[PDB]
Amino acid sequence: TLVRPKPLLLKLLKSVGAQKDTYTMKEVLFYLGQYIMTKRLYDEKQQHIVYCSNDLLGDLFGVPSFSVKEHRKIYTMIYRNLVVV
Amino acid sequence: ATRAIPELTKLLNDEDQVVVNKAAVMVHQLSKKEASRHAIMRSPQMVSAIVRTMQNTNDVETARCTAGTLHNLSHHREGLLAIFKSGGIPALVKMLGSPVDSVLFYAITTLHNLLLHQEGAKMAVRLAGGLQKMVALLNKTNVKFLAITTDCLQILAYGNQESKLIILASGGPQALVNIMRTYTYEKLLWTTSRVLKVLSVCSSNKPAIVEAGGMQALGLHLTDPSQRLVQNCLWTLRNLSDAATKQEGMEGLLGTLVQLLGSDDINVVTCAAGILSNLTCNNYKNKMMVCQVGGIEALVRTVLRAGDREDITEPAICALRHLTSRHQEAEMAQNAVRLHYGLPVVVKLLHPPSHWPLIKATVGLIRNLALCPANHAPLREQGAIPRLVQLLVRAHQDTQRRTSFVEGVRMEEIVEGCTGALHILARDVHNRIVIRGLNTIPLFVQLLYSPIENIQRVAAGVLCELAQDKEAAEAIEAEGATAPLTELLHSRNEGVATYAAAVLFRMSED
Amino acid sequence: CFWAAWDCLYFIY
Ligand SMILES: *CC(=O)Nc1ccc(NC(=O)C*)cc1
Repeated sequence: TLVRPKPLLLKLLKSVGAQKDTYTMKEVLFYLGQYIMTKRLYDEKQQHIVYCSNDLLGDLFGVPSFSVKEHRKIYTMIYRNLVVV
Repeated sequence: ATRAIPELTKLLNDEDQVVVNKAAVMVHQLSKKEASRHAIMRSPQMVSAIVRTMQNTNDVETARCTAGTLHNLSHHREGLLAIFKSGGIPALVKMLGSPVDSVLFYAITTLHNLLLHQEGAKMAVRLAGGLQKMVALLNKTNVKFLAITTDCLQILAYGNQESKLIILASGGPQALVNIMRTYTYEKLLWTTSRVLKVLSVCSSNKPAIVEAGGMQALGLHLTDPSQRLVQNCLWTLRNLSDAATKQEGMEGLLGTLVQLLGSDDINVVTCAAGILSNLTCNNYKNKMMVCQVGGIEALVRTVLRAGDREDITEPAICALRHLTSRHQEAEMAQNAVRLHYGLPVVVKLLHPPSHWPLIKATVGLIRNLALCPANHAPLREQGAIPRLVQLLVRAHQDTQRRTSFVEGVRMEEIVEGCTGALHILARDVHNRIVIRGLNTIPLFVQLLYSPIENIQRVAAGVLCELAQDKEAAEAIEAEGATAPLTELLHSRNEGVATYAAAVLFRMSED
Repeated sequence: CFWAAWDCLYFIY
């Protein structure tokens, strides 16, 4: 499966340092998990919560704080800022 | 009257091989009349010399007159026993080697009549050199001659696996294919196909016919008018498609079986979807060609107009399962079932009076139909969740009779498929309320103890698809799941080290 | 616990 993200999302991948313009869902779920962990967005008390009040994720996704394993929501929140190919 | 046979007897045994030619020149001549024909048959001393002159001559007119005389006796009854009691069978088959056309039409016919209108010959020919010489003479330029030759192969290989093996080692299948692929005579093609069927059922010749190119050649005559030839080709491929998964050339063969699904012969469709059910189990590009010839619309229509007849729906559902799973055209094949109105009928096959072997294939089709999210809602509307749970309930409340097949279904497979289908359906949030509302969670936990590594893969997987909602999460963490899942994180397959841990990640965390 | 999280996240893809 190959997808081409929308440029308002590419900034996130280009921040950790993406080079391609299209990625597999493995790579998008990899570069994104690197951002949250680099920029430190988890709650280190209990780490299954991700915060993004005034962050790029808070603009891309739309929810100020989402859990790690809500699955389908995360799968679909990504699935609006890409055009599949 | 007799009174002339000993006069006619010794002259053929004359050591002068020129008078013998001048002796048998009139015996074939005198055997034409029905009158004098009875005189030769009544004398085994006369026939016992014609047999010897056949297997022991260097001339041509002698062999034609001798074997020609034996043909004139085959039409009459007691003229066959004399050929059989004078030991003619080992001699006639011998003349199936000496190269001459004028004797073969007299020899292969005299053997053909002996194979039918007299018993015992079907065994003596197998012993005395038959099937060898017959298969070896399949390359003759004549066609009607081969209609008799191939028919003798059907009589001898009929139900006798000794003979069936014999034709195999002679390079049999490779030669029989070149007869269907080439000639155009209906009677020969009907016989050659009638031979390949009684060669298909024996699981030794099955790959050899495919290896030579039997499938691709037998599909050429699927459009011929005579239905006695058409259904014999389909009957062959149905038994012969078990070992044809790994070769090409069937491009036109698949663009013909689809049109046969819209036929008024019920026995033709049954022998047509069972072929596609087998010719799509592992091949990648085969599924493409079916989708590319409109295989979905023509196959979905078949399940509708076939009714509760499971014998038609069983291969048809398997065929749809293959076209919708693991290949390039998956997103479309999962969609064309909905656009051609195939979703409601598939859910109806879940309910009775459908037997279990069909249901086993249908509950496995649902997990493929639910991959494309455009089918999550129509399945819920057709009552898929409350029915899949019902089958899942009895399947567990039947294999739980451990306190103690035939139907053909190992009851651990229904649990393996239903909990595998729900794992895919549990993606739409509305399904997660129905599956939760049906009081099913305390049942998946009991399944989590099944020593089957496929039950744990989907049971601990469908619970992962239910772990999103907290309304169900902290409910699962109460009815078990805390301890049995604790040491599912060291099972061998990496499909269970995860999943089973993916459930624990959301439960008793914060 | 976050490193052991996003791996099981991208398991159902
Ligand atoms: C797949 C999965 O969920 N693995 C997992 C997640 C969390 C923990 N939590 C902690 O270690 C605190 C273990 C395994």
